[PDB]
Amino acid sequence: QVHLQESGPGLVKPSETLSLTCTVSGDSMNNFYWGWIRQPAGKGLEWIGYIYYSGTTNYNPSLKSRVTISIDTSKNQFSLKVNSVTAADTAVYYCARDSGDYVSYYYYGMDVWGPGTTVTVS
Amino acid sequence: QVHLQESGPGLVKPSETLSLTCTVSGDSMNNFYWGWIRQPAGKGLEWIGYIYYSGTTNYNPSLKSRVTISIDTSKNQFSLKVNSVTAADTAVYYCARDSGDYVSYYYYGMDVWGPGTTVTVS
Amino acid sequence: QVHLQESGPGLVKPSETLSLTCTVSGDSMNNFYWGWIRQPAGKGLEWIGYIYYSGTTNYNPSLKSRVTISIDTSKNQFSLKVNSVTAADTAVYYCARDSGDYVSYYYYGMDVWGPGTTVTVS
Amino acid sequence: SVLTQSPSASDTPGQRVTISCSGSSSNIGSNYVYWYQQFPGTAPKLLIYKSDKRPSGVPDRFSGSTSGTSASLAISGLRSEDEADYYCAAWDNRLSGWLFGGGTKLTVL
Amino acid sequence: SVLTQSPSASDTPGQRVTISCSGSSSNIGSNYVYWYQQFPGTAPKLLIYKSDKRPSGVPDRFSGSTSGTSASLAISGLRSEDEADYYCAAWDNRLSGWLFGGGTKLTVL
Amino acid sequence: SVLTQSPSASDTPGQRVTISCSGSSSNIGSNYVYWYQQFPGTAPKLLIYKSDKRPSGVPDRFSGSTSGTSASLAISGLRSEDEADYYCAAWDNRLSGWLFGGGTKLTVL
Amino acid sequence: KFPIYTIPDKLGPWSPIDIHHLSCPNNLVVEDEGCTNLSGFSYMELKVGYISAIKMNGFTCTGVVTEAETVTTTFKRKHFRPTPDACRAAYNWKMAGDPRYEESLHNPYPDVKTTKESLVIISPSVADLDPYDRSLHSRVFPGGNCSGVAVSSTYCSTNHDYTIWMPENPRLGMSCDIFTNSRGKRASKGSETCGFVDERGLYKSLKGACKLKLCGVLGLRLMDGTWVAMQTSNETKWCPPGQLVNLHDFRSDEIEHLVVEELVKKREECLDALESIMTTKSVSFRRLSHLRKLVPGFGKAYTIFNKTLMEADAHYKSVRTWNEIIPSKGCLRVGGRCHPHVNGVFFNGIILGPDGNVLIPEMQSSLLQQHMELLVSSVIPLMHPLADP
Amino acid sequence: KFPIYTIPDKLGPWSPIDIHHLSCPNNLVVEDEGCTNLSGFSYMELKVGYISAIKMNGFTCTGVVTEAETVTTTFKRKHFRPTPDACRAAYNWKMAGDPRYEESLHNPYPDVKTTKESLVIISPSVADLDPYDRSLHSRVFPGGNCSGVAVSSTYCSTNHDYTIWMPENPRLGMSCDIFTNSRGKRASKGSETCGFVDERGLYKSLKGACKLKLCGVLGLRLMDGTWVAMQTSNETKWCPPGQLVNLHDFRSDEIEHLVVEELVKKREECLDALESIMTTKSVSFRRLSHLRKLVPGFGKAYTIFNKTLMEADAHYKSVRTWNEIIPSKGCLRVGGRCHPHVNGVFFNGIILGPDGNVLIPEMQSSLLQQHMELLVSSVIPLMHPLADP
Amino acid sequence: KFPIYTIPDKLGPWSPIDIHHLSCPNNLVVEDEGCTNLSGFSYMELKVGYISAIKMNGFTCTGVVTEAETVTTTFKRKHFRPTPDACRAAYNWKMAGDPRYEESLHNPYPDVKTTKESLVIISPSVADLDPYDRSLHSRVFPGGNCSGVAVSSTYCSTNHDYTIWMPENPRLGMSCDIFTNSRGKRASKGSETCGFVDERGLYKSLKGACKLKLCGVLGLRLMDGTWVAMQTSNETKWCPPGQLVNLHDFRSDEIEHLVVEELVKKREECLDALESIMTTKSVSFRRLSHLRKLVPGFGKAYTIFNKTLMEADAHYKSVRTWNEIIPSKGCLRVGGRCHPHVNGVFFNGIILGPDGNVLIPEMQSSLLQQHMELLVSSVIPLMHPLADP
Ligand SMILES: *[C@@H]1O[C@H](CO)[C@@H](O)[C@H](O)[C@H]1NC(C)=O
Ligand SMILES: *[C@@H]1O[C@H](CO)[C@@H](O)[C@H](O)[C@H]1NC(C)=O
Ligand SMILES: *[C@@H]1O[C@H](CO)[C@@H](O)[C@H](O)[C@H]1NC(C)=O
Ligand SMILES: *[C@@H]1O[C@H](CO)[C@@H](O)[C@H](O)[C@H]1NC(C)=O
Ligand SMILES: *[C@@H]1O[C@H](CO)[C@@H](O)[C@H](O)[C@H]1NC(C)=O
Ligand SMILES: *[C@@H]1O[C@H](CO)[C@@H](O)[C@H](O)[C@H]1NC(C)=O
Ligand SMILES: *[C@@H]1O[C@H](CO)[C@@H](O)[C@H](O)[C@H]1NC(C)=O
Ligand SMILES: *[C@@H]1O[C@H](CO)[C@@H](O)[C@H](O)[C@H]1NC(C)=O
Ligand SMILES: *[C@@H]1O[C@H](CO)[C@@H](O)[C@H](O)[C@H]1NC(C)=O
Repeated sequence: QVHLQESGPGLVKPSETLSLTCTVSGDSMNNFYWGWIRQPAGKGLEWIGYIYYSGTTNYNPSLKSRVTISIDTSKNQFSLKVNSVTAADTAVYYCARDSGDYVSYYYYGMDVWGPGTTVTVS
Repeated sequence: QVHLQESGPGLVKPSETLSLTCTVSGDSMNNFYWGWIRQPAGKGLEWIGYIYYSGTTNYNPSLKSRVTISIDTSKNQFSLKVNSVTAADTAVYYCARDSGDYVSYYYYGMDVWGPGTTVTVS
Repeated sequence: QVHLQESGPGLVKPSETLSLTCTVSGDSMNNFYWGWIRQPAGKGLEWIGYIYYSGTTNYNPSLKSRVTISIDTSKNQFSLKVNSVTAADTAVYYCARDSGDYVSYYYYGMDVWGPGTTVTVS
Repeated sequence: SVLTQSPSASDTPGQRVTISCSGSSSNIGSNYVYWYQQFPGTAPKLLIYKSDKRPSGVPDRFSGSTSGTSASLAISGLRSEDEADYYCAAWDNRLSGWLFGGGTKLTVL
Repeated sequence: SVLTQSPSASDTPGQRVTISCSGSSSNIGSNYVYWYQQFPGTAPKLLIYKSDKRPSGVPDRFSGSTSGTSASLAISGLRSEDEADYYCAAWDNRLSGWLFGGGTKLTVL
Repeated sequence: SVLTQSPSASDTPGQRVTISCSGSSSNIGSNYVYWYQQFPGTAPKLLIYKSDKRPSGVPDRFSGSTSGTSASLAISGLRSEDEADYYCAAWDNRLSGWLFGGGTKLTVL
Repeated sequence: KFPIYTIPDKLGPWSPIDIHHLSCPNNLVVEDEGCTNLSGFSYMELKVGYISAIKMNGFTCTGVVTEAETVTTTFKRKHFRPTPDACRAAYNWKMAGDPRYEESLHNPYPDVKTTKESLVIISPSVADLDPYDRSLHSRVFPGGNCSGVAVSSTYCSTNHDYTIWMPENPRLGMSCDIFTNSRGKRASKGSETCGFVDERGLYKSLKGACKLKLCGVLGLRLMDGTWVAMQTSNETKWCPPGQLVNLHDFRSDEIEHLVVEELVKKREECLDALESIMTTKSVSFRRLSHLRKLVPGFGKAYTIFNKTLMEADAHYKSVRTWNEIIPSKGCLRVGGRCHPHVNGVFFNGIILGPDGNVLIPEMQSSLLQQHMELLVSSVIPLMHPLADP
Repeated sequence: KFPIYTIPDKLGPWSPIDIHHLSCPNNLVVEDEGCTNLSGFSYMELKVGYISAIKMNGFTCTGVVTEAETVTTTFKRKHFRPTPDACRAAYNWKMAGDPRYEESLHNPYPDVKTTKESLVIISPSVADLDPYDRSLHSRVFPGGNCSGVAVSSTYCSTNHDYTIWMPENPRLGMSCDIFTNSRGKRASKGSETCGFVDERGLYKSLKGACKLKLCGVLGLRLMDGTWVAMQTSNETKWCPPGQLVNLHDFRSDEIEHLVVEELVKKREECLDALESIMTTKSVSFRRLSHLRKLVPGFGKAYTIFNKTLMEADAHYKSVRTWNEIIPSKGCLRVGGRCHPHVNGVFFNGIILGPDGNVLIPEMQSSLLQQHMELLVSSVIPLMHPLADP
Repeated sequence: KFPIYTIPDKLGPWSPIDIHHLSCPNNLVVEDEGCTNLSGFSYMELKVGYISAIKMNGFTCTGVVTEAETVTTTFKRKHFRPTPDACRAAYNWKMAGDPRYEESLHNPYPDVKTTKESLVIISPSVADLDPYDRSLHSRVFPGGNCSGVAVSSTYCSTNHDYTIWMPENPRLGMSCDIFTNSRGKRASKGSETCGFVDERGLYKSLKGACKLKLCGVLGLRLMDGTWVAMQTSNETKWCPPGQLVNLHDFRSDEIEHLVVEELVKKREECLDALESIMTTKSVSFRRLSHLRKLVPGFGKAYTIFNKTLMEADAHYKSVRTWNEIIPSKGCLRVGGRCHPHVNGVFFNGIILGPDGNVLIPEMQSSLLQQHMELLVSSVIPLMHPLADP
């Protein structure tokens, strides 16, 4: 039932920031981890990081210095900001609900993925 | 040296019983498990169960309610009775001496198998 | 840098002995095991045994009775003597420095092998 | 620590194909492995929701098995619609982050 | 718990063939595995009387090896007389009964 | 205890080849495995100086992996110069001596 | 496969116990297949600290004779079984805390012979109440089955022939304000409801439940011991009379393959630590850590305050990263609040290190860290000085 | 790979021991390859309870001086080494059980000084007899090698200088009715007989045997310690003089790969439990279960009656299903008969539970069951109060 | 993967400790990649027995009052905190060993009341010296941080309020003859020197070092604690002031995957044995063997002479065959010399068996051998009788 939709800028100049945000509809945000997955065009997937409904954060060590994730339960929306934008940043970004292996036995793995949104760097 | 020969009815009407019995010749029945193996025509083998020279019994859980095994050391003969006969019962039945893995180090596995006898249901 | 050169008789009559010796040049003999490897023509390799700079010895069980190994640190030379020579003995012999797996973490395995020398039996 | 997977796979129709992922003790030996299927130009979907279990709506010909340090996803029957990129994911205790292996691209022959 | 084995095998003459049985921890990881050979219309016979040992009268080209949770029976040389159905059996502690896997039928090519 | 290895291997150019050594618990499960390469008429040289590590001067296409009781040496790319005899060696605690397996001869096809 | 750590979400009031009340936790969780339909619903469950067993406070009376001789001097002491009325009066006077009770006991002054009769009451003792038969269970009662104390005899027998037990209240009165209301989602397979998801977000399996009634509201006693008020199948039977007894469960063990490596092994390691505790009659912070539940189900936490073993009921939640439990130096988050420390001692063996930093035995070990503070062993006094010899 | 459980087939008479006589069992069985010919034959073997070591009963004499002063009052006690003749007389009078012996010892009445000489004899002590040299071995004897007691000196030295040892009989007389006859099949490889199958159905390997002679009939001492009377190769040597000493076996360890996982590991786990017993000087039913032999070979069973450690010789048989050992509630079949229970205590840590049901520690653990009765630990008194300090 | 055994190459002087000074060894060795260039060089390192911690000998003064009454008779004893000058005088008189000091302490003779003041000094106690701040650390000092003893106050506080500590020397004087010169090869990656090979032939990683200065010569404190005098990068920082404190290392644990099976497991097994030692306050030769370092790095050996726990510094070398350590019966080669045995007791739990043969606990276990001598447990007295209660 629950589905996510990504929103945000499509092209960004170098040395700026990304304001991508996705919404959650049909279910509450509690008891679930929420993260962001990105994929360079034609290459494998990468895990940016996740956030919890409580607000604890975790980031990929390779991008720990450049990325921050914020959440707002009042409107069912979480976003991701990258401090520095380079040509390498161009990729397709996905939003996903992360259900931990042991948190809830009913749900396992990253269940729902939103429609991929492309971000380009000029 | 030891060899077994199966004996019993070849065809049986539905809702009756099977009286299959096999004899042991050339060796004593002590210190060995004795069991029965059946095989549907063209399919894999199935383990009905076994009995010990002492008289303890064990049965396949799928057939625990329908099968009984009796032994008579005085004449070197053990038999198998099935309470209910259906069309599924038709198969080829084998008698086998079961030497447990750890009971006697000299003998391992089901050593000797008798000639298969077919049983049909009308 | 270090390299080894084998020396010794090429042909030997049966029931005699082998006096093969190899020299070490460019490095000290301390803290290393030194052994001998032989290979029948067209077959696999075999481990005769090794010796330590201290003088402890070890031999292949299949040849424990026939082979002795001696070392002389003063001239950087170690040798191998076989008590009995048969037609089976003919093989190509190799000298090798044996660096144990746990003795020194810098060196692993049999690092340096000398040029193979053939020994024949008439 | 990383997950290693074959670059590509190819097979004749009507033939079993096996894809294998190899990992360390903290990746596969301690946590479950999830395999994803991605068609080109589409978001990936969770082919198996546990190492062995299958989520509803998945054809039964897909089945995965897990060795102590390695995983395997075998498709019993090959169909024209089975051509996709398959990616295996697992959690790493020491890293404390998800790990994605190099996706294998299966092409029918 | 059950024993899983390939449905069928095929190979050219003079070639090594390997048949594999996969089981749980209580089947293969705790008890020995015995492989049987059955010609059509005949009672099966015990090809190997232990996981590795061979009973007398068995050609030496038959040899089995056991992994921690899996078994394997490899025939080094393929002969016209090697075409038979092979069934692997093992004991199950939890079940307390013998378990027979799906027999693999080997056909020479 | 002994080390078992394939008698021979053959493969078309530009194809991955895998050579496997199988040993007991005291051979591979307790000590590192070293693979050697020997050209005909020449002394063997140490292809890998540890189970996974490569000594300097070795092309990167050579890579070995070690299972708990078995080893494997896989060459990603096959070249005319890769035709050689490969021998795997390991230490045995119980024997207290080095053990050499039956060398596999790789021939390009 | 198990999570790296688990932390209680809510902690009930602490209660004192001894080494003999310890028990290895249950690490099994039941999963059902086919339940794909979810629908919000409201349910009622017991509050924390009452789920395990309603406890009735009491006291034990043991009489002793303080005779002596009288210039000669010699003391004489022999025990006897008292009467309930004098026992209750003694308790009332000890509850008053007046010095008169203290002297009537502590100083014999038996001054030819002279004797002074005395009745000694032990610190309050607690006994589990069984709702189905209104019976009190405890180690002090002989055979562990005292029945109808309120119905027939105000006093119950004890292992010591000269000792009897008395509830603090004249009659077994239990407050019924033990219910809390929470939201959840109902998992339904076909038409039947296989399970429900609770407020904490953990799936609860309804398989193998039995019908019980507490405070006049009908409910179901789940497999793990949690009781929830919801609709029940008529086919489902009533709970067996026996309760609070040695483990006698059957279906789960046979139906769920107790994975040898996953469950049997962990159970053996836990039993090893428990056996060591019983043999040495002492505990250490490292050894206490081995009794923690490895799964999210309801369990019991342990700790030691004033050299006294303590326990409480709790609901466990899984943890993915050590950052969440310890966000900054000196804080262990519990329910979103920094838990307070009594003498720098937390639950389940967690302690505050000399550097003013939180130390977790299973976190330090994973970092190859070692500390002498955790290893230190301290003896624990037995709870029942007289009743149990 | 090992069987799930093993149970003794025949149990010998129980004998008392202490913690220091315990030893980890041998889990190795020797298998031979090539023996494909079997032929019925008859053989003779020792009865159960005599296979381990023929035991000679005895008693120890330790003298003490009961002097005192005499109005003053003060007691004095010093020990001395007595004479064998008075020791034997004292034993005869204690065997009579007359009160005169009791008083001559218990009450000194030494009433200026006055003294009363006393000779105290300890409860009977037992010592293994070595057939080859007719020597008595025991912990009490210094160095564990007392020789020619009957041949030269009726008394043997003890660790305590004031203590001496005396056999109950005047001379070392051993009954020779220790042989039983059984049927079997003889396994022959080529012409040589590699092994024989016994009455119990277990294959016995004849490799590594030595020639011994008991009661004048020549036989072979097998690898496992069992002695059988049968034909022997002249090439086979005589057994080495040393017997009943610290493990000094060689061929089996080198020839048979002591599988690390199968044998070394089990040995380490057993040694851990044994070490814990020695350190804590106490035993528990769970810990006793770790000393059971895991294979069908001959071994020793242990149990605790009247807080005293007990042991006996037995032949072990493998078990495939827990049904065979416990057919119905309250029966543990041994040799086809429901074994009797002394105070609800069986052998090898098996006990009767409070519910009147047989509990096996290795069966309950496999079901994730737990019980406090098995864990409970009880101290065991040392066998030698005076001889060994 | 670990070597079968390790043996010390050089042993420092033995020093006495108690159970509380024990610590699990470090089994991690750092390996670097890319260093392919070697060049002979000379370096300086500390001698064995000084690498761990320079130790300053001392003594503690605790005063007690020996008053009594005086025909009546009654003894009275109360403690007090003395003055440093009388403490030093008492020490000088006890160093003289004259009987006058012995009587002034042992016999009170306080004979209306009469009193006799007494000052008791405890057997010498040792305290680690920190070179960076010239501070003395020890368990006796409260909080483990006594600073500027020589600089300001000759005496330092102790946990007991009536106890004070005194160094044997009037001032903290340390001999600087603690350096030995050895040859080695220098491993260089590119231009930087990643590591050096030592005289023993073991590669030492220079990563993660800090600059320290002992005796006025600048050096580097390596990761494993060894100090070597060599060229240092200016970029490298100075060592953190804190030294000799609870393990606070960081980079190695994160950078090197502490293999779960290889390091974490061995650490848990070691901690189990260490915890058992602390709980039972007794040691056994088998349990001492579990504290041995499994790798060639520098460590500490343990042994028990005259029922006193002993320790020393050593450098460990790997062993490939048990033949090298024990060439013939009765010899354990150490540094190429048969090590001498004190009362048949070697280091690290190695003992001489009753048969006059060297027994190694990890060698006998690998042969399925067992012996009762190794299991035997013996209590160890606490080092600080008064200071620590
Ligand atoms: C034991 O307790 C049960 C449950 O309270 C009760 O029904 C039974 O009568 C008791 N047994 C007695 C009192 O003997
Ligand atoms: C229980 O019985 C009532 C009786 O009318 C019926 O309406 C209800 O459907 C039954 N429910 C179940 C689960 O049997
Ligand atoms: C623990 O001891 C302190 C000191 O007497 C006391 O104030 C505190 O209330 C005690 N806590 C408990 C839970 O008994
Ligand atoms: C030790 O016992 C053996 C066997 O009884 C005997 O031959 C030997 O003489 C004894 N040693 C002595 C008496 O010193
Ligand atoms: C033993 O010696 C006798 C002497 O005649 C001979 O007959 C017999 O065959 C021999 N047996 C063996 C096994 O050496
Ligand atoms: C055990 O104790 C009881 C009670 O004194 C006694 O009757 C019985 O004979 C004892 N059994 C043994 C074997 O000592
Ligand atoms: C603790 O020791 C350090 C190092 O010797 C010192 O710098 C510090 O001042 C000490 N702390 C005190 C004296 O409070
Ligand atoms: C340290 O500083 C001196 C200053 O002249 C310089 O010569 C030297 O190269 C420097 N070395 C390093 C390692 O920084
Ligand atoms: C051990 O005790 C003996 C006997 O008193 C003594 O001679 C020896 O010096 C002691 N050794 C040590 C290291 O104290």
